[PDB]
Amino acid sequence: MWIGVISLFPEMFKAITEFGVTGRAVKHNLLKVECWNPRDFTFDKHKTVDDRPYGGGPGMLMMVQPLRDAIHTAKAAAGEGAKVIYLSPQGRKLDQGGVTELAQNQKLILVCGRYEGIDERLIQTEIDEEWSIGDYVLTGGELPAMTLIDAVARFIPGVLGLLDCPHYTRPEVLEGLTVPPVLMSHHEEIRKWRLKQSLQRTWLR
Amino acid sequence: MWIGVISLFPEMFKAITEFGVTGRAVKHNLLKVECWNPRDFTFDKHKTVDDRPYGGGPGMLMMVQPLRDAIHTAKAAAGEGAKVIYLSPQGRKLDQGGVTELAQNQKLILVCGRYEGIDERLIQTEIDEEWSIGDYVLTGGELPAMTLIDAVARFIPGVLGKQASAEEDSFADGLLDCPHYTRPEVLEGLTVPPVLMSGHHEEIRKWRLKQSLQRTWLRRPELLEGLALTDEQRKLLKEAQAE
Ligand SMILES: O=C(NCc1ccc(CNCc2ncc[nH]2)cc1)c1csc2nc[nH]c(=O)c12
Ligand SMILES: O=C(NCc1ccc(CNCc2ncc[nH]2)cc1)c1csc2nc[nH]c(=O)c12
Repeated sequence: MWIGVISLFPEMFKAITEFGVTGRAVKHNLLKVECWNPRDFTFDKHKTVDDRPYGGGPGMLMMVQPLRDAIHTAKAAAGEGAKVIYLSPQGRKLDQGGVTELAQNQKLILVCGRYEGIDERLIQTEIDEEWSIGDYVLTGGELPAMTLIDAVARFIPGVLGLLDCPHYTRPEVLEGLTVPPVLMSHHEEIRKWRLKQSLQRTWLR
Repeated sequence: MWIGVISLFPEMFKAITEFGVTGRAVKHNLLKVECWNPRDFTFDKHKTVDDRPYGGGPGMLMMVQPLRDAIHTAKAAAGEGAKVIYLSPQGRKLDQGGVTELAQNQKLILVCGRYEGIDERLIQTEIDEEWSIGDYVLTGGELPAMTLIDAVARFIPGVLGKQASAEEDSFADGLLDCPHYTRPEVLEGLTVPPVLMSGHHEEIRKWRLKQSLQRTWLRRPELLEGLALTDEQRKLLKEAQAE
């Protein structure tokens, strides 16, 4: 799988490409993540990446020209069939069904916004889909993009409905707490199944 | 605010401490994030961090001794009053109400797990709360912990600079945001809605509010279920629905 990323902080993506299961996927050439920074597409001395909203009010938007140019460079690296995803608080809320759908794509381009977001017309001209990772306020689209990468990477071949029952490992006595004698005795898929149901009944419905 | 982290991949947290809003909060001593790795608390040549579950079945659990020792080192650095959060796929699902609650803590310890998780007794003896960031499967607790840090850091006074505080900004949190536009005037032949160029503040506010209501209704109608609307919002939503 190939993933293109547009971000003002591309170095954040080292958390994905250098470590753990995604890092191992990168090392084994099962996953490739390439980043482009709108800052690198600026023409002015101050490398301006923000711009004022028409209609006023507080907040800024991503400046159109550096952002659009970075997207175009990612699209040229991707080639045909790359789906362009805008990480947005106004997007479809990610769940495992959404992850399964997004993981059918061999190529993705993930656009990360800063400030109050991006010009509405850029959504029409450049974006295929908008996605949120949850109903909470973040400072940008980078942690959502990284979260999406990790979730979809699990679907790449070679990379790898109730509340779980409690699980125990060594020692037998931990802070005076003992392991249920049943585990250590059989199977008996319950008490494991019975505890999984008991925990589901007493805590979440 | 001080945040202690337990993780097998502590270098991932540089994405938070070295960049953007959280990075500037670190540089300005408004936020401090310290990481401890259970692999640094191992005694064996192979630095073993996993262990077999009693009763068998598939999967491994994090080994108790290196994990608990790392938690204890974070607790000793924290001092009194630190709430210990375990990031887990079955914990309380994070939302803005949960963020606001978590943001009241001056000190937090975030425990990230790998494998199938941690020994039940460790939850009982070392963990205060369990939290999830969404109904999707991830490879570990690190991206959830970083997501939690970013969300709560917005509540630290001075982190949002001279702009409105997270509290003041929350006063409009119920609905999705309206579309926004910046230069150029014409982008691929597409123009900016004329009301935004009018300099008529109330007309702009009412257009943005009507758009916000229409977008919330079409994309996330569940957000409207548990929402008290003003007379104006009710009248505008009806207009957008009739158009
Ligand atoms: O870009 C992202 N966040 C930056 C961001 C956050 C909020 C606003 C709107 N601020 C105006 C306001 N004040 C009160 C109500 N509305 C604009 C931009 C993001 C991408 S995916 C995702 N998934 C979950 N959460 C996220 O924040 C994200
Ligand atoms: O630690 C986390 N994830 C790792 C993880 C995911 C699933 C399972 C269940 N094992 C099932 C299984 N066993 C064998 C095959 N499949 C265990 C651990 C996590 C922390 S907060 C969060 N919030 C949202 N999503 C997340 O994944 C998380």
